[PDB]
Amino acid sequence: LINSPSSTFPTLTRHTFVVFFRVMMAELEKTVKKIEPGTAADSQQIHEEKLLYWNMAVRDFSILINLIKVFDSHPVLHVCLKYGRLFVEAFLKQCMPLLDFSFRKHREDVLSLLETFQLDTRLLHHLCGHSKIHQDTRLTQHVPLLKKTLELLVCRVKAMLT
Repeated sequence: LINSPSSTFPTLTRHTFVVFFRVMMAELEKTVKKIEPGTAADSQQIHEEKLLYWNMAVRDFSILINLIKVFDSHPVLHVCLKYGRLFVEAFLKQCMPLLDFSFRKHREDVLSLLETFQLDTRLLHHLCGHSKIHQDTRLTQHVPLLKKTLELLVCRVKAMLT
C-alpha cells in the first residue's frame, strides 16, 4: 500500500492479495491444528517445544487477523469467520488440555500463551461486531457459533485461573 497503489515481492496486487490472505490463514489454521496434547508425565523439553509451537501459531493468528482492518471484499472476512472459527475450535480441542497438563511448572509460558490469545480474541470480537453492523446475510450465519465458542473458551480461561 506504500510503494504502488506491485510490491518488493511481485504477484502482490490488490486482487491477488485476497487469495494470498485466504491461503495464508488456511495454512495457518492447518498449522495450529498440528499441535497435539500429550500427558501430565510428558517431558519438559517436548512440553516447551509444542507450547512454543502454540505460541507462534497464535502470534501468526494475531498478525493474520490484524491485516484484515485495512482490507475489504467481504469474501475476505467471510473466509476469516469460517477458518478462524475452526481455528478457535482447534484451540478448544487441543490447547487447554496442555494448559491443564503443563501448568504448575510452566506458569510464565501458559500466561504468555493466554495473553497472546486474548488480543486475537478481542480482534475476533471486533470482526464479529464488524460483521453484525454490516447486516450481511453471508457473514451473520457464522457469528453466533463463534460467539458461543468465545464464551466457551473465556469461561475455560476463568476455570484455569483458579
